Amino acid sequence: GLKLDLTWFDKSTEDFKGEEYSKDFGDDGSVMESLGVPFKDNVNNGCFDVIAEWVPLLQPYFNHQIDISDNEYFVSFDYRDGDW
Amino acid sequence: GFKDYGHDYHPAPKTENIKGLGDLKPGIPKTPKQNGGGKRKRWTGDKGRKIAEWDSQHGELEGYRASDGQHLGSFDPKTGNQLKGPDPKRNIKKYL
Ligand SMILES: [Ca+2]
Ligand SMILES: [Ca+2]
Ligand SMILES: [Ca+2]
Ligand SMILES: [Cl-]
Repeated sequence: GLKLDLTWFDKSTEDFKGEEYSKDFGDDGSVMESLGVPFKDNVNNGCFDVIAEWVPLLQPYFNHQIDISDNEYFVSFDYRDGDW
Repeated sequence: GFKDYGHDYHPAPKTENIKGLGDLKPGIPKTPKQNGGGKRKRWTGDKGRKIAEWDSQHGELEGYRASDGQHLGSFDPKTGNQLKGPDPKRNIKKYL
């Protein structure tokens, strides 16, 4: 189903630091709903800047402690059928 | 209603499963969409001299030369095969 693909990069250098996927959310798109990201043309199609007010809404789904002071974070909304 | 949106475009490979292009690493995405807020998933390889970006309408990686942004053509993430040649009109210089 739906997985958030989280990716992050060092602020000074821009070097890649880490990638992590959320667990699958199946066909429940309401996480996107709560970030104000419309389904339209945004599922399977691009990364979005993870802004301050998004951190508390995403932190639950990740092991990585998201530190917007240190790194640039991006999420993308990936969808494949079934367990992937 | 959702999951039809899922099927709207081609889902991107995971970084680990991009075969026959060298070791790859995500790079900060910079190429914007028109009908979205998404910037295109980007990877670099060959120590950052090659850039691949996901084309989710076509289901293919578009490749480019970091030094000047030149298009190298498109590639198939499962095998690394070149699927289309370089198009001299095209480049990403403005989104490096
Ligand atoms: Ca700090
Ligand atoms: Ca990009
Ligand atoms: Ca294309
Ligand atoms: Cl996991």
